[PDB]
Amino acid sequence: AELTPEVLTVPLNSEGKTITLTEKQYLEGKRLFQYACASCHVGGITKTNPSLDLRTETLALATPPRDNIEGLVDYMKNPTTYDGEQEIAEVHPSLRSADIFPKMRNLTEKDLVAIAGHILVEPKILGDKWGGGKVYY
Amino acid sequence: TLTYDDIVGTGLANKCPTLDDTARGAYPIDSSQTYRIARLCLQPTTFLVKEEPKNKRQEAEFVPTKLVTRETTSLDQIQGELKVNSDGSLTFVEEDGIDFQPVTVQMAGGERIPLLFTVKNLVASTQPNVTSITTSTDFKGEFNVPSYRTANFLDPKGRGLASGYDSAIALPQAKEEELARANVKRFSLTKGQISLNVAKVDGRTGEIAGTFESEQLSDDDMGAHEPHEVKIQGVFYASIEPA
Amino acid sequence: ELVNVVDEKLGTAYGEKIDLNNTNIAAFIQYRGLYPTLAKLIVKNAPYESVEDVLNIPGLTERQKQILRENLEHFTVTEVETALVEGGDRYNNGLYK
Amino acid sequence: GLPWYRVHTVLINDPGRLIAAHLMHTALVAGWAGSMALYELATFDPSDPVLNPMWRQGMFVLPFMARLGVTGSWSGWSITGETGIDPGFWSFEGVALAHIV
Amino acid sequence: NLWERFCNWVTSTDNRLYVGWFGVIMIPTLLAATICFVIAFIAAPPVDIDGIREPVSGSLLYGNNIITGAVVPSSNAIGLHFYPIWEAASLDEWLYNGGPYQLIIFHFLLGASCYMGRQWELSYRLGMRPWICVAYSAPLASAFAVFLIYPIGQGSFSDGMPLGISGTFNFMIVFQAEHNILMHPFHQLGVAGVFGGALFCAMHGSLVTSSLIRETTETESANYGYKFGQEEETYNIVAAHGYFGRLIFQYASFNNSRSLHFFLAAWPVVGVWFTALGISTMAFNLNGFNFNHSVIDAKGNVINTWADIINRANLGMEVMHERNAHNFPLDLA
Amino acid sequence: DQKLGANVGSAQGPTGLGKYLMRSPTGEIIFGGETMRFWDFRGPWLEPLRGPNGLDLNKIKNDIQPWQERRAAEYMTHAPLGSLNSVGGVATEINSVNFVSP
Amino acid sequence: AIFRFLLFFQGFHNWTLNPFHMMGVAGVLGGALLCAIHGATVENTLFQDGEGASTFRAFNPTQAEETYSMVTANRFWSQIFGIAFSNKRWLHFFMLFVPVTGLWMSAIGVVGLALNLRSYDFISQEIRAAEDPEFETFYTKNLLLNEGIRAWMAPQDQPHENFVFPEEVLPRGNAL
Amino acid sequence: EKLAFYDYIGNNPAKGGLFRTGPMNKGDGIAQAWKGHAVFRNKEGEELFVRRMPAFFESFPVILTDKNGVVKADIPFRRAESKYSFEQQGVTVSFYGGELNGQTFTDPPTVKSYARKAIFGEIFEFDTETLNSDGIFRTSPRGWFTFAHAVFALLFFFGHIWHGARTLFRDVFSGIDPELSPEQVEWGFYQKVGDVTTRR
Ligand code: CLA
Ligand code: CLA
Ligand code: CLA
Ligand code: CLA
Ligand SMILES: CC(C)=CCC/C(C)=C/CC/C(C)=C/CC/C(C)=C\CC/C(C)=C\CC/C(C)=C/CC/C(C)=C/CC/C(C)=C/CC/C(C)=C/CC1=CC(=O)C(C)=C(C)C1=O
Ligand SMILES: CCCCCCCCCCCCCCCC(=O)OC[C@H](CO[C@@H]1O[C@H](CS(=O)(=O)O)[C@@H](O)[C@H](O)[C@H]1O)OC(=O)CCCCCCCCCCCCCCC
Ligand SMILES: CCCCCCCCCCCCCCCC(=O)OC[C@H](COP(=O)(O)OC[C@@H](O)CO)OC(=O)CCCCCCCCCCCCCCC
Ligand SMILES: CC1=C(/C=C/C(C)=C/C=C/C(C)=C/C=C/C=C(C)/C=C/C=C(C)/C=C/C2=C(C)CCCC2(C)C)C(C)(C)CCC1
Ligand code: OEX
Ligand SMILES: [Cl-]
Ligand SMILES: [Cl-]
Repeated sequence: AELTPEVLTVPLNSEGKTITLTEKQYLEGKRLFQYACASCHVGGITKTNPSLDLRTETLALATPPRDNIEGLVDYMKNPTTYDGEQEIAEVHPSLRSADIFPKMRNLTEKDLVAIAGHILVEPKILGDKWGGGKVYY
Repeated sequence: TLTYDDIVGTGLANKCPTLDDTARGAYPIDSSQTYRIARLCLQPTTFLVKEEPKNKRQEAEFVPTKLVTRETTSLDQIQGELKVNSDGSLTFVEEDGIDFQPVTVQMAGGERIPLLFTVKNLVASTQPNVTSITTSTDFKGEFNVPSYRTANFLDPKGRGLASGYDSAIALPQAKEEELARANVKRFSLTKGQISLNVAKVDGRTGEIAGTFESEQLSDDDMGAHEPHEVKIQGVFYASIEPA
Repeated sequence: ELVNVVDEKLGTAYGEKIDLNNTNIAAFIQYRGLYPTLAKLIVKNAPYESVEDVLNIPGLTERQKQILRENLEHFTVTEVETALVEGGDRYNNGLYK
Repeated sequence: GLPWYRVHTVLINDPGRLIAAHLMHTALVAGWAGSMALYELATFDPSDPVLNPMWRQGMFVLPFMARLGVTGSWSGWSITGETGIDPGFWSFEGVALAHIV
Repeated sequence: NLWERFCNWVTSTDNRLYVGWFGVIMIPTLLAATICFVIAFIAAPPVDIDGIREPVSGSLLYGNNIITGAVVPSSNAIGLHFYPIWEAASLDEWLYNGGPYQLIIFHFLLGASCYMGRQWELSYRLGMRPWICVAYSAPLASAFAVFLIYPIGQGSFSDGMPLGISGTFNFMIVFQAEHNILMHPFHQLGVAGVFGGALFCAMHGSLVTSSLIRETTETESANYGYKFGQEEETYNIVAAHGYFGRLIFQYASFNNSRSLHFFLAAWPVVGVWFTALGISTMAFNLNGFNFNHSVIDAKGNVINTWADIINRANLGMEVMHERNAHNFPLDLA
Repeated sequence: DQKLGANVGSAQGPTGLGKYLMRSPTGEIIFGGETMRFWDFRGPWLEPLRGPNGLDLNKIKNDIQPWQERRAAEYMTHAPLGSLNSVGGVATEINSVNFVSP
Repeated sequence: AIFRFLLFFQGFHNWTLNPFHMMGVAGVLGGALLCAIHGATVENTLFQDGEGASTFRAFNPTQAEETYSMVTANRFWSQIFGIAFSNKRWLHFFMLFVPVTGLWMSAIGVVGLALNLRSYDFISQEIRAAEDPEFETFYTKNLLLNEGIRAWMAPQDQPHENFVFPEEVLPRGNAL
Repeated sequence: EKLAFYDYIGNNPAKGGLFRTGPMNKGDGIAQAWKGHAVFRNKEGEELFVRRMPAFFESFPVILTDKNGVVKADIPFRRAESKYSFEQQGVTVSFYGGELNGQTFTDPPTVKSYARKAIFGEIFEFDTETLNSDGIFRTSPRGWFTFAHAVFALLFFFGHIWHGARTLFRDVFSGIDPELSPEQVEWGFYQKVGDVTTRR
């Protein structure tokens, strides 16, 4: 098995348009995920709220859907609850709360796209390990 | 006005607040104004366990016990609605608070009685024609006693109610009829009765204080054995605000 | 005589759908638009005589009522099991990932 | 003097007493075989060879006698499920008696 | 002067067992710890170790044998709080919360430290070189690590090692679950220390026994060829050196008895120092090596190693240990 | 769980102790679970919720600020637990977080 | 892989409970103790046979006299510990005897485990624990730990069995 | 019934214990009759097969798969998020042959108890009262014989080493020669080790 462009092909929007990430983009997304998110999102789970996770099905059932690149980038800019009824930027890292979350200060749009691409590609690589918790370790 | 650093380690945090000795007033109650218990504290001072005689008919009196779980027994921060009924009786319905404490008391002979000292979902009313809370007001009421262990508790062999094994796995071929009492955990919700006797009133600040006696059952170990009847005696304090 | 009530509840419709009176709130994650606001309202206002009484929760908006109508077929109502709802297990039943 | 773990070294240059010690050991082993067979015969239940065979009953020396051809008892039963079998002298009891003698 | 006579008696080398000033502290503390241990191991009521009102019975009278019996560590509700008898309202409360464990371990640790000091003291009174106490510092450091330092780092004496055989095994298994001690280099150095200590003990014993000079006949024990206090060496050091130098090669063999016995002292003592330090450093949660999901294929699939199998075993222990005591996802202490 | 509508004062854990709030042996209202051993902890993010009798239910219900929630989440996910090769978390954690506390 | 072997024997065989392994542990730890204590005792009862402050040069291999004082060592350990060796030959045979006997006992236990003849459980404790849900010992807790080891380790440790344990059948405690 | 009795893990000699003494019957009772073959079906009528217990496992979960190996039912440990419970899947058990021939059970406690028996292979009725059986497996005389003779063979390896050593080293049994030459054990003097005639 290799990191083929079919593996690195992920939804871009909710309409159905797709994008293909480069391996450098995927590796930079993994590095930035480990830098800014993995302390609470290691393995695709959420440490401080285990009932939600970063599985593609869970992101797809979110409001608005977060199973594409644009939805995940929008979440990184303006995070909300799962039903999209309240904004949670004061307790979740974001660009709009980069003053209280300093690790989000130097994140560019390309960094956000790479992080979103890593989040979307990791289940396709790891199977049930992504978001599975310690059962699948 | 004692800070936390004046209180920690001393045991005063388990004590209910006391009213002054020169305070035996009356707190007036308008039948239109709604009232609340902003703070109900219950500090138990004595646990009595009903003995189980061998014969079917005997005295069956309560015996004293020794507390072994230290100063972890008081219920505090209990809030509720104090409504006035059409008969003039005052009904207290609790909503939330630290309304339960697990307590283990040791009977003579070394046997330990665990119990969930609680006033969970207490509804307590007075006699009719109470227009002012005096030192003769009594609150008689009932509460729910849930199971001492909740449904996720695992016994030493890994059996439980909502989780765990359903059989004795270390005896894979033993007969299961004799072990059905230990294999099948049961959740019990019993009823308790409590009487709160008002002894001191502060008509200015709305505070009342007095003594309580409650009756409930002890832990049954998820239905493994029969519970013991426990009477709890102590003092109480209640802050009555106009809502 | 001695029966495990949780397994008996799994035998009912509690084991197939979301019971409005018994199920832990995290199960409301598995449908769109229920968690956490509508789920909090549903768990707060339980018990329910029937499923469609979830539309009569006080303070519901038109959007939330439409969301509940779209998930009406995913709900059941059974008798309130004491072991499932005591100890605050409808908000935290001790199960995480 | 001799340590305890060397007491039997007095037999090393005494062939007659070494033969006597070997004879005593052989007598002990044969007596064990006879008495073990007698104990097993006292405890064995031969009624159901299908679901209660000898290996379910902790029988240790009975299968060896059965292996070389001793299958019957003077009490009339056999391990193979037959009854009133007439096993002659060489039953389990006869083998045990021969070992004791 | 009564004080001069008492000082002469305390420091006297003519006593059958030397006391000394370290022994003046050591005898009452170790007597108290021993008496309380025997009484608690036979007759203590069950102890709520995890602080969750789930008492664990460890005494013989409450249904234990020698293997399963233990003095159960004090309650998790107590934590690191000092819990003497007079802090409890009654003896029943003190026994319920595991007070005997704190009494025994505090008296034992003080008495064993004074045992080390007493070893120095007697070596000084006899004109000996003083470093036997340094060798004894390795098991003493181990006892301090499992009874004091690990509770301090974890924040509760409930996480100290129970005073029993099966309680010790429980301590080992939960420790591997939480810290992966097998993958810690200090524990590996400790295993090298104890395996090498057993190896070099068997080696030195067999090499000295092999080269014993013939002093007795074939009937008697060879041990009667040595007389206590004799001046000559009872074995041929050169013959043992020749054997062991032909067994491997000449320069892997000690021809110096003093260097050999220093090596015999030094190898297990340094190894046990390192494993005691491993227990203490894991008490501050600096755990053994974590190689979970270290080997990754070209696509990104996890290729398991033996470390992943160890991780599966550790996960089983982790999710089953103290099965009712955890309310939250992370076992932070 | 309080944001989800739970009553944290009356919530009962598996053993019958309070899931979130219990009493220390001297009566103080403290956090439940295994962290009952750590009830002597004092920190600037926790002291605004402490009253004379320990943790106060009303200030828990009404006076928890977003900076305190941020601080609690950050300190929970940077616990001083890690491996010798600097893998953050418990010994059973996978290799993604490079953290050992100073 | 050897660490996996250790954890396998704990989870499946309860090898710590085995008395033959206990004798092996006693032999190995006693051998390490004897090694350390004999080396330290010899090094600290040395005779002064030179003027160097480092004493290793004060030994010549062809010398006839003992390099350390057996009498002083005997008196030291008689007053510290109560008992002491007085026979050097018996001391060194004992140093041979302890770890060798321990290793042989552990080998016997491993033969028993080859036939799955384990010291897994005490039957009296298990009958009591089955009938009494309040009876807990450290041994019963160890049995629960063994159940966890087996269930969580077996699908990957024994891939030929094709174990598919769903998440709901895995024994877990609360939370965690 | 004999053939079915062989297909039962209580007759496996690798299932006993070192100090679980006595006959195999004292383990699990005296076998009385075969209950017959248990066939498990879910509520859609598909046959389910109980995963048998290997000899390594003192305890084993109950897992029911179809013919293609896909897990279809189980007895869950945690029941809050159970999906494959016997109650959810409508698992029933029927018996063919034996005592329970033609009998079908639908009550989930009964079906679960029969599945817990079915992990041991064939299901049998036992008399646990005659010998006061504890319900804990014991090994056969095959296992006890193999254990005793493997242990004895190991100890006799030590005996062979000891007596061969005493045979070949009889002249030095009480000690080595007091006047052993220091130029007989040093390197360089002889050419062949321990041979005086090859001295340089
Ligand atoms: C007339 C002599 C005689 C006879 C016919 C029997 C007959 C019997 N004995 Mg017995 N026995 C005897 C004497 C005898 N015994 C003596 C003297 C002793 C005391 C030592 C015993 C001790 C004894 C015990 C302890 C037991 C029996 C048992 C038995 C029964 C099964 C035998 C079996 O499986 O053997 C198996 C025999 C062998 C496998 C022989 C092994 C031979 C080895 C391989 C020889 C190797 C060395 C050889 C010299 C190598 C060179 C060979 C060369 C040809 C190249 C059987 C009824 C068993 C029984 O059922 O008890 C009730 C049992 O447990 N016997
Ligand atoms: C206090 C802790 C402790 C101690 C002291 C021991 C002690 C022991 N355990 Mg043990 N154990 C423990 C805890 C402990 N255990 C726990 C908690 C568990 C989990 C249940 C186990 C599980 C366990 C298992 C599973 C086994 C042991 C075994 C043993 C024995 C090992 C003997 C040995 O040296 O084998 C080492 C190996 C040998 C001596 C064989 C010869 C090796 C040759 C000579 C090496 C040649 C090297 C050569 C020069 C090449 C080198 C190359 C180089 C590059 C490496 C010993 C008695 C083993 C046993 O009982 O054996 C019978 C065993 O199988 N233990
Ligand atoms: C080769 C030897 C051997 C074998 C394989 C068997 C096999 C059997 N016997 Mg048997 N038996 C034998 C010899 C043997 N026997 C002898 C010599 C006698 C006379 C004493 C008996 C007397 C006897 C009776 C009376 C009974 C049996 C029974 C049984 C059955 C049950 C086994 C059991 O409970 O074991 C249990 C085994 C153990 C608990 C193992 C003992 C472990 C020891 C104690 C280890 C010692 C360690 C040591 C002290 C370490 C020292 C260290 C030091 C050197 C440093 C089984 C078929 C029973 C049965 O079912 O019969 C119907 C029964 O009632 N046997
Ligand atoms: C055919 C087997 C056989 C025979 C004839 C001998 C014969 C002898 N051995 Mg030997 N040995 C054997 C097997 C055998 N051994 C095995 C298998 C081992 C390994 C364990 C040894 C290990 C051994 C050592 C280490 C030594 C001897 C010594 C001796 C000599 C003196 C024995 C003595 O006085 O003991 C007297 C014994 C006692 C008074 C009590 C022993 C009780 C034991 C420990 C426990 C109970 C055993 C039990 C009754 C046996 C049951 C039967 C069993 C075989 C199944 C003698 C020539 C000694 C020697 O060479 O002297 C110069 C010596 O030092 N043997
Ligand atoms: C009822 C109640 C209260 C119960 C108490 C609770 C409790 C749990 C107790 C039970 C304990 C128990 C079950 C123990 C089990 C032990 C166990 C596993 C069994 C033993 C195993 C065994 C039979 C075989 C293993 C192999 C073997 C032979 C081991 C022996 C180990 C052993 C004794 C080693 C020696 C240890 C030791 C301290 C030696 C000191 C030697 C010494 C005095 C040296 C001094 C010295 C050194 C010199 O260098 C010189 C020169 C001189 C001159 C000199 O003097
Ligand atoms: C449960 C609560 C109740 C507990 C009860 C405890 C009460 C203790 C009462 C003690 C009464 C005296 C008995 C001891 C006598 C004795 O030992 O004789 C030996 C000599 C006798 O006195 C020596 O001998 C001479 C006296 S005589 O002439 O021989 O009478 C004298 O000349 C010499 O100076 C003197 O040193 O004593 C000595 O050698 C010096 C004192 C050493 C005694 C220390 C005690 C051991 C402590 C070990 C701690 C751990 C133990 C754990 C168990 C393994
Ligand atoms: C602080 C006060 C110190 C005193 C504390 C108590 C110390 C007791 C030490 C043991 C005394 C009994 C020794 C008998 C044997 C005896 O008297 O031995 C005395 C013996 C003397 O040896 P010799 O060289 O004089 O022997 C001559 C030879 O020819 C032998 O034949 O010493 C040894 O062999 C030492 C090695 C044995 C190791 C024994 C120590 C074992 C520790 C205890 C184990 C307990 C397990 C169960 C506990 C419940
Ligand atoms: C403890 C045990 C053991 C051991 C055991 C043994 C070693 C035993 C032995 C046993 C034996 C060793 C037995 C024997 C017996 C014998 C007998 C019982 C005999 C008898 C005889 C008789 C009775 C005879 C008689 C007579 C005479 C004298 C002459 C004429 C003829 C007649 C016949 C009359 C072992 C280690 C294995 C294991 C564990 C347990
Ligand atoms: O106490 Mn004894 O072990 Ca140290 O981790 Mn947390 O706490 Mn409990 O769990 Mn895991
Ligand atoms: Cl545990
Ligand atoms: Cl917790």
